[PDB]
Amino acid sequence: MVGLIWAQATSGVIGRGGDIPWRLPEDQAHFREITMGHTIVMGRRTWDSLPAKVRPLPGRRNVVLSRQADFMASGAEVVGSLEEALTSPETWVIGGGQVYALALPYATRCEVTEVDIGLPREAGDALAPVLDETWRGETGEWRFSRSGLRYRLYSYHRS
Ligand SMILES: NC(=O)C1=CN([C@@H]2O[C@H](COP(=O)(O)OP(=O)(O)OC[C@H]3O[C@@H](n4cnc5c(N)ncnc54)[C@H](OP(=O)(O)O)[C@@H]3O)[C@@H](O)[C@H]2O)C=CC1
Ligand SMILES: Nc1nc(=O)c2c([nH]1)NCC(CNc1ccc(C(=O)N[C@@H](CCC(=O)O)C(=O)O)cc1)=N2
Ligand SMILES: [Co+2]
Ligand SMILES: [Co+2]
Repeated sequence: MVGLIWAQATSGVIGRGGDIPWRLPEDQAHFREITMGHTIVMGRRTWDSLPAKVRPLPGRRNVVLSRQADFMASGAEVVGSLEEALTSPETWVIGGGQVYALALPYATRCEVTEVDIGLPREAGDALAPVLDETWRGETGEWRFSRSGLRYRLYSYHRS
């Protein structure tokens, strides 16, 4: 099982300036619940974006994809191809834009948080992958985050 998990603006933006232009504590808690105990696979830029406090993210096998053969990520495994990272029964791809796109053909689940923020797409933004016909979607209801933004969770799946 390979799943992707991400939060996006309605426009599809997931990242800007190497970070994320919002933070929803309820969404991060959901992220922790879904990924805890499992493999998480991330691009090197997303590793760099993790707060030092949660590098590596606890209770998870942290795997970092990089083309730098000697890149070191303390507490993580650094691999040079995505296939090396897919050995565990449940693997969660946690971004960013490049690695979501690379992982999508392997994926059967996407856990998507849509954030009700009006953020037009800009050059250099990281974007959510596009989910075609093969994906079946189940939406939840809109919720209010203590951060002030509304959000809702989509669970997409395919065989
Ligand atoms: N909203 C959300 O839910 C999330 C948002 N984000 C945001 O996304 C942005 C980062 O996404 P992005 O810029 O797309 O970068 P990624 O996080 O996708 O990492 C890109 C890097 O991964 C490595 N990589 C990519 N493809 C390959 C490959 N085929 N083989 C080997 N290594 C590879 C390279 O590392 P190297 O350069 O070391 O070779 C490349 O520079 C940040 O803004 C981050 O905050 C991230 C995760 C979730
Ligand atoms: N749905 C989703 N939202 C995100 O914000 C998100 C995502 N997916 N995938 C990757 C990603 C990259 N950034 C980050 C940043 C911080 C933490 C973090 O601190 N996580 C703690 C949260 C614990 C909690 O809040 O209860 C963890 O232990 O997972 C995780 C991912 N962020
Ligand atoms: Co689990
Ligand atoms: Co269903």
